[PDB]
Amino acid sequence: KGTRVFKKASPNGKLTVYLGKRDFVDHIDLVDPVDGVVLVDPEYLKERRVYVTLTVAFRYGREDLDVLGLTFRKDLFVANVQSFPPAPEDKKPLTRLQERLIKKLGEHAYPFTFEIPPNLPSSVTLQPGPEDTGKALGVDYEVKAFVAENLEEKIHKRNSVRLVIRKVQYAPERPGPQPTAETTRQFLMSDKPLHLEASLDKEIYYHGEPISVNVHVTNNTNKTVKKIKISVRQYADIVLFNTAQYKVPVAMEEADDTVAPSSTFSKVYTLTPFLANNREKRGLALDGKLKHEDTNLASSTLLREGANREILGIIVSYKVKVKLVVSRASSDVAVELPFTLMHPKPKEEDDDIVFEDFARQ
Repeated sequence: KGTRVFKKASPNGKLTVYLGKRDFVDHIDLVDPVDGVVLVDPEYLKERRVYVTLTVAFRYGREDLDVLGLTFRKDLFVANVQSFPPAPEDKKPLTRLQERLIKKLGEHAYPFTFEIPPNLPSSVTLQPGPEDTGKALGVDYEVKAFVAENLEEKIHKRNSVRLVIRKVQYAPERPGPQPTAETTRQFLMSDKPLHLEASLDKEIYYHGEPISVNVHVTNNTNKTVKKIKISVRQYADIVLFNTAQYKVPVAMEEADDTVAPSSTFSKVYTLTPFLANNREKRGLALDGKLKHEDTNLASSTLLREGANREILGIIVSYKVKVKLVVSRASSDVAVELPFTLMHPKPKEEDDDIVFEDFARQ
């Protein structure tokens, strides 16, 4: 049915890995499996073992993996699997993709499968402090196929193939509408408050999905609201290797909409957080490299009560701010409204097999 397979080969061209996808969705209860095949040249059946490794790491540094001073690494999950010879099989519930690719590719195709446990951090990367784009903090998911004899041998880079895959976070919606945030404020000389109320149409938004902010002002003061700023801010808390908090606006609408003294005002504003308009910003959490076009704003960190926060590396969350600019001569009244930002739902309601390079995007 038009099956695209992504593939990459070792530098020495003797090992090749096939995947059906780059992005593996996390569904809260399960992460859909990394189901792949490794083709091998029998030319190397002398060295005689083909291992595949999934590594999940928090790193500080470059994606070239140079360790050119001031580098950090901490593994968060590791899964090794001996793909040749076919070991005590565990479970090889060969996916239709796997059975297809094995029988098309031939005798020396051997499957590999990784089950990613839930509650791992999704792919995320962030450039800290000054803009030099030198080194980045992040979590990535590396798939590594190599021919060796054991898992202690130093492996020559000509024999390895490395693919950086993405774990992306989905969550479904089932609401009864989101609660309002609200603030009462008195303005010398008030004696009666300006009351600010705002709410959001959904708890859960997806990349590219517009956000609608319902804004309701009851001004029992003599002051005049002159301007209304509506904002989406990302919050990014580094919790491994170097504790730090960043906050970056990612959408903004100023309306010269006024609220008259002793009047009530109501209006729905609509706003979409877009990475394209933050391509320049640093301290901004993304789900992948700025280079690649499949990169978006980082998804929200799904936190379950009493979960180890530290090993998530980067806690990402999002808020809508509604700010009333009040003429004194100016003052600010505001609320902030939490929401969850998720990866959009994957559209999946002779031989159709077109190989594509995995290499980047």
